[PDB]
Amino acid sequence: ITGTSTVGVGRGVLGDQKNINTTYSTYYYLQDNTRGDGIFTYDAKYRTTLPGSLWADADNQFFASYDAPAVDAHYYAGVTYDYYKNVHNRLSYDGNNAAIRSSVHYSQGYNNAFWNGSEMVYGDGDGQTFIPLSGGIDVVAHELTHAVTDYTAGLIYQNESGAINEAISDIFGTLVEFYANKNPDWEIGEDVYTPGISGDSLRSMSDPAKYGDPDHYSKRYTGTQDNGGVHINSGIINKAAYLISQGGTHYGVSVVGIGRDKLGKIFYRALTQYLTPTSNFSQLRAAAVQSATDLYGSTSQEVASVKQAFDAVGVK
Amino acid sequence: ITGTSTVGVGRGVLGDQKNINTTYSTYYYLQDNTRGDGIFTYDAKYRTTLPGSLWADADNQFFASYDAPAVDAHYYAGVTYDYYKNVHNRLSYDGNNAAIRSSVHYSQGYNNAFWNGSEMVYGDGDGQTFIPLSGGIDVVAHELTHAVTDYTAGLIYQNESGAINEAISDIFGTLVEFYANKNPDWEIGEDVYTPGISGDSLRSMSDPAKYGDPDHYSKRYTGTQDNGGVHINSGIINKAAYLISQGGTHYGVSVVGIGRDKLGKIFYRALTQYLTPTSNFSQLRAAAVQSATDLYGSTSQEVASVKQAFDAVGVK
Ligand SMILES: [Ca+2]
Ligand SMILES: [Ca+2]
Ligand SMILES: [Ca+2]
Ligand SMILES: [Ca+2]
Ligand SMILES: [Ca+2]
Ligand SMILES: [Ca+2]
Ligand SMILES: [Ca+2]
Ligand SMILES: [Ca+2]
Ligand SMILES: [Zn+2]
Ligand SMILES: [Zn+2]
Repeated sequence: ITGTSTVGVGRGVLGDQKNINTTYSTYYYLQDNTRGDGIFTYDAKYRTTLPGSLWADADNQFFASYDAPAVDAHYYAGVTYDYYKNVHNRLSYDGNNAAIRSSVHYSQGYNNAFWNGSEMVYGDGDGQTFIPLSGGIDVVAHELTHAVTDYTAGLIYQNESGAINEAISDIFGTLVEFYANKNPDWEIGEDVYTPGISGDSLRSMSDPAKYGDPDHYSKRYTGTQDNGGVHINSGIINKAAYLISQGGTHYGVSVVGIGRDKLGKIFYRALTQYLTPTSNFSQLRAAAVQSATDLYGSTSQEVASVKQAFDAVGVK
Repeated sequence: ITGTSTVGVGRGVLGDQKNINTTYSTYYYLQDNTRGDGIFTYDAKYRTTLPGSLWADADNQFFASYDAPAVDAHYYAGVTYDYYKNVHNRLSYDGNNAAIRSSVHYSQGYNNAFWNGSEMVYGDGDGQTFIPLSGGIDVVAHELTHAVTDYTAGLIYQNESGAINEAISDIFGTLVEFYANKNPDWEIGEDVYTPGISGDSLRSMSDPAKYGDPDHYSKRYTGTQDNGGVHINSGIINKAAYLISQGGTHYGVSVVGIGRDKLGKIFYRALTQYLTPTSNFSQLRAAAVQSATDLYGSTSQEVASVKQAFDAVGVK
């Protein structure tokens, strides 16, 4: 819409109050004109037709419980855009300030959220397994990172390349959660998963086996479910990335951590310069080593820690 | 695009030559201005970003092997629009002549095709399990019927309502295949599935158990895979619809067939007037009986055959 840029206030899914960028033109819309070509949030009104209607509000205050998922989708797309711009100098997901669109209230009792190739879609959850999925900043950033991957490496969504695609989304989702300093951790989806159980999450990067996912290449899933294990086999790369960052000893192999910032620079470089649509785990290892070499020198500690981490999860 | 409407010629996936509606404006585009607000076909160029580029061609002749999937997506969306308009008086999927958009060459070796809530997406297959999926008119019509369902009943995509949603798509996909008189049958996907094996298909409506899907409510799948069995449990409704149309005796129960035309009028009415997002199989049976009653009278043979068919598959 064409209108005047302004700032409204609301409450997110977890009850926290935040300011959000809106646009006024008769109604106040969730349209943020301060980032790129804009961030737009739509109401899918419990249907599956997309994108739905651009979210319109009469008084620029979003404290209704129906508003909550929209406030967080809109705000956490802004935080994720800021992370990529400020940290990696990337303007939106295509590198050219493409508009970011999200729809909330998709379907009824839908326990998922996804990037569909053109926009973000968030279910409200069934209220038992999940609450509205845009309340999790790592979920929002995980999904928006699939848009980045689609425009750069183009990793296909199955077998080892799909597992890399999922891991890259977990890694950057977690780095955005640390960037916003929102009670950060190495788990995925813990703010919106099972409201009735404390302490769990959908997946763990620090210990993937907690939830039964593999933490070593010898335990990888080889069947056909889950598009050849894209959500399952991503545990192997998540654990490598946690070790590169944090260090540790894993199956016998000791890794010195180099921190989150360098982890993010190495993987971002590997993703935008060396990975291709059919890259497998062994070519991820080569790409990460080459990236760390480009950035820090072939005899750095950074290169040595990337090698040790992939050796620790059995990826040669 | 704005340009002059014209007609081009090409070859589809199976090698058949057909005329297609195009638009000229420097290049010839796959843009059909003769149906509703238009039918538009895009090239996703082996990526997953959608919709891709509107398909442009220099000389209005589409005989290259890269063109084939586009010719058939474009042409078979036109046939499906014509079926719904001519048979059911429905203008496009929203009933208001919404533009129909499709992208072909999505990803690499992708063995599927789907309606994503805003447009059709077709993989090229891996060449072993499938060939480009827009070569199957029942696949194209199956997916475009999810758009109709989304705008009318709004059946959620899981458990029994998702199974109904899938069956409704198989039924109408099959009726469009009979309307175009394209070697018609009651199987789904046989023109594009496994190029190396003759005679098989993805699913069968006349005998779902051929491929292991249930043909009776007592054999339904009750686990969590496939969103609670939406592609598996649709066999129960597919068999009922085949019996209503064709007649037969099934587990003890005899059904007099009333034909395809009445099958289509009954289910179309049930879908647009009585089903809701959470309808289950028993409420489908009530909706189909009420529809047949509205159309033919409570003491017709048509009402009696709908009851016998649902009784034959164990749905009360
Ligand atoms: Ca308000
Ligand atoms: Ca956290
Ligand atoms: Ca987290
Ligand atoms: Ca929990
Ligand atoms: Ca040509
Ligand atoms: Ca056929
Ligand atoms: Ca068929
Ligand atoms: Ca075959
Ligand atoms: Zn993902
Ligand atoms: Zn379907």
